[PDB]
Amino acid sequence: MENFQKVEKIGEGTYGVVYKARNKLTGEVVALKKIRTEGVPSTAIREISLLKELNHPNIVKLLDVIHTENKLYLVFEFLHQDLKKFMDASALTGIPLPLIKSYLFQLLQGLAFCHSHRVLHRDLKPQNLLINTEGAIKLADFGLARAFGVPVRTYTHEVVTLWYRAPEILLGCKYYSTAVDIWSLGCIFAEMVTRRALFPGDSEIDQLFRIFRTLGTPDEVVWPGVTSMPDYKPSFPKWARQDFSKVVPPLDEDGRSLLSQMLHYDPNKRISAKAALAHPFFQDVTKPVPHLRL
Ligand SMILES: C=CCNc1nc(N)c(C(=O)c2cccc([N+](=O)[O-])c2)s1
Repeated sequence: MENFQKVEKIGEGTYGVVYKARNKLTGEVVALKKIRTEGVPSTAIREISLLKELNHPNIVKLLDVIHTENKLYLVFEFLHQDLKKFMDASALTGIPLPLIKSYLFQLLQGLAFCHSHRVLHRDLKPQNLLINTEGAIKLADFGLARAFGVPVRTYTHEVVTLWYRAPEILLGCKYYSTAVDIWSLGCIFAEMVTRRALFPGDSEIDQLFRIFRTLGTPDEVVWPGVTSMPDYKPSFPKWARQDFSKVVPPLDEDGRSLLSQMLHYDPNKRISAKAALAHPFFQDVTKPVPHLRL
């Protein structure tokens, strides 16, 4: 490219292909994301550009928004490995508890920061949580969903993971809140602990029913207004809530209580990132260094 040198394709992102690139004039290595047509919405460019101002140790920095030759690219700081790969790599022994606790703590800090700045992510998943050799973890892509109009599927004819989608989204609610990110993070927390996805749905209804079979089919008592959600159906099977100690064994009671507050059905009852940072679970949090194979 005119201003970069491709090092390799890193993967397929929500909004387009992502490459590990080298800046032609600086020599710096970055994550270059090509945004997948109409004419590159102007509202999106202005809105995304505002995100360049976000700076926090737990948020992947957006270095630039490049609009040239009528194509759009997002330039991000390049991190060492993603949480999906790290979890896969730690499958045999599992991620040590102190490291799980540290990552969760840092992710909540990133969420608290973004949410305090009126920015939501809406699509948190292991793939956009990036780690480095020093023990930090950062969230990438905050604010892109609101700015863009997340297409049903990628122009790559691939597949979109639904595993971390909040129930209000699955029920067709078109108004998002900070709670959708707490739900996703809760799902990720459970996955780090058990070494298996909490709700690995293969479709939206399967995703929804997997949640119902574990936490119980929601009703007006635990979630006022649920029966009026866009895609709610009175014909949904009525599953009883499962013993929560069966959900994420063998995590201790502080971890289980915090997780239960991150997974409340009613977005309004779901714990905020700020309040979660004060939960007793983090009383002994530290910052361990991960064993990363690059
Ligand atoms: C995976 C480690 C390489 N270093 C990276 N560094 C960054 N900043 C990456 C990303 O922001 C990212 C986020 C979601 C999906 C993909 N993606 O390529 O599909 C890439 S990836």
